[PDB]
Amino acid sequence: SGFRKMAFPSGKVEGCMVQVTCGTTTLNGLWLDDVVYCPRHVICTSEDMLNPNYEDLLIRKSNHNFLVQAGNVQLRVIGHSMQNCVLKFKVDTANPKTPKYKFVRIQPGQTFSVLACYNGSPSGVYQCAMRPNFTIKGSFLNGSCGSVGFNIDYDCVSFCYMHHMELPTGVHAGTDLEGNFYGPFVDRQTAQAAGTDTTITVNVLAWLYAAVINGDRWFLNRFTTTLNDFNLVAMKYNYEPLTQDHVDILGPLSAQTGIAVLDMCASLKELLQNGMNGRTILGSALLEDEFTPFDVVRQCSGVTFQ
Amino acid sequence: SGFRKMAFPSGKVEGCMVQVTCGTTTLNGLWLDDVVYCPRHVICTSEDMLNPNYEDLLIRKSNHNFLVQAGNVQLRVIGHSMQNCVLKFKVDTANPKTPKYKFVRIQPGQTFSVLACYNGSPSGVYQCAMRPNFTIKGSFLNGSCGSVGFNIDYDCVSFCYMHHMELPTGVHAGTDLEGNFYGPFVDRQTAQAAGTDTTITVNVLAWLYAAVINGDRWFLNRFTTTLNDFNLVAMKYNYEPLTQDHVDILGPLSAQTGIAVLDMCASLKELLQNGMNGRTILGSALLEDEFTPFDVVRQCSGVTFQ
Repeated sequence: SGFRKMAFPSGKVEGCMVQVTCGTTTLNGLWLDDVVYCPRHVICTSEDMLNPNYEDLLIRKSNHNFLVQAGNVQLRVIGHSMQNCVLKFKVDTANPKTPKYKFVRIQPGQTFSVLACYNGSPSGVYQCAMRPNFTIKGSFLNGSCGSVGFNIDYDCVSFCYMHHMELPTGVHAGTDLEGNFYGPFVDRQTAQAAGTDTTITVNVLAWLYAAVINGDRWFLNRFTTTLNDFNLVAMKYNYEPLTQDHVDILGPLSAQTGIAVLDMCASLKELLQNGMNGRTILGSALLEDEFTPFDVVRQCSGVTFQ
Repeated sequence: SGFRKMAFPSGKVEGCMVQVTCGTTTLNGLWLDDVVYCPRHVICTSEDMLNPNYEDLLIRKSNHNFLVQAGNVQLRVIGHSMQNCVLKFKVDTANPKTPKYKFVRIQPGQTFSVLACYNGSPSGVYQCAMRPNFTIKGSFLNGSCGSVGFNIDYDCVSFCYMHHMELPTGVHAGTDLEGNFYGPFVDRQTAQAAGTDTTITVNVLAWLYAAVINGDRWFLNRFTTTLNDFNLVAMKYNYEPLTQDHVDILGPLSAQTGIAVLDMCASLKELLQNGMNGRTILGSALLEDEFTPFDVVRQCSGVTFQ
């Protein structure tokens, strides 16, 4: 038993991290088959990022201006192209560590693991969520750009995130592996508005179910509610609205615990209106929204990968 | 910027996890050079666990009574031996994936990454602390035994923990890689008492320094205290005593932030008696004690490994 914020094992991703250098700028790239992917602002100086013309900056660059290093190995660059906000390098050698992989654009509220990297070398792994306003609250210092987020299904790595930007507010923004930003952000050093950040309601409910499975039950109440009644409360507390698709996803947890989804919504409603009275749930004094219903099921059945 | 509970990259350890079966009981083992390590209770049935005589139970067994699977390949056991509470299996093949490694017995309050495993396959990775009462609060379902905890220093994996036991209270207990239990626990399915758990004070202070570095400063004040009066308040709230060794450890964080250790303790003293109201620190409503001072420095300067 017990419940932890768990990341996927990162071995398959470590073998794809490389260092990309262009002039004075070095950041992380992703080496799969014979292509290397990296944020396009590798071609920028600090002064360029205030207002970069990426097409005009890239035209000054040839294949040999890009230094791609995998461990101690130099890769030979034999072609380059810009796809949205990522650069793709055709190299001499296919990565022999290439796992089975897919590229995926995830939805707000989904979770993924982040392998934070500096100079092509892994530093740490953690789990996090795509917020409803398409930012993530990560841990990224200077040089972490090009670090990637992923999920794993058995033997297949689903890449869903490449880090590009810290916003002046301190939250983080990036792209999918086709180089399209999540959200309205651009790769430019300017003030950029993220939306109001709301709480991922279906995830909070999944974690309440996890709590009941682990013996933590003080918040279960004598009330029920309706979807429309709950959503009126949800809107007041900046919770995302709950839909029947969400109720359906929670089905298996409902069946295991014997607690109907609308009954657990009434417990959540009462927690939103009355607070937690200084009490804790699964060791947390706040309502946690970084576990998907799938995350909760995985942890409570012990699903592996290798 | 940003601050997260990061685990070490787990690739070096994933390549050492095997599956060990003995009759009806399967758990995880660690394959280093030509040896597989695993908990000795793999030779127990559920009934045996109530009162095992391990020497007698092991004598009933021979080198071929053991069943070691690595991925799909079967390993050939040519020998076995019992070192304290671990079994040492001599196999035919040295693990070609053996990393540079060390066995280490850690101290209470130190932290490590756990690779949670089932049937020899990694499921997830998370960071945790050895509590002052020598338990850990992990996420361990049936079959996770033999999962290991580790740290990484550049290129050398320091193995410090192997999971053995879930206590009746739902916390976890295990050994070092020589098979000596942390704490007063034994590999027998009985009621077992763990000490009163205290909060790791030096870690809470480290995390407050992390919060300042990251722009969260509201809890600061121009009060003070000496070491001796802080400790009067410290327990009274079940906090571990602070020693000069601890003040010395926090020196570099003190120098980076311009906040004297004793002044940070005076901020903690104030926090313990009035709470945090509805206010948070680094997104948390409680005081966090699973970051060591070394953890904070690692994350804030971006130390890599590869």
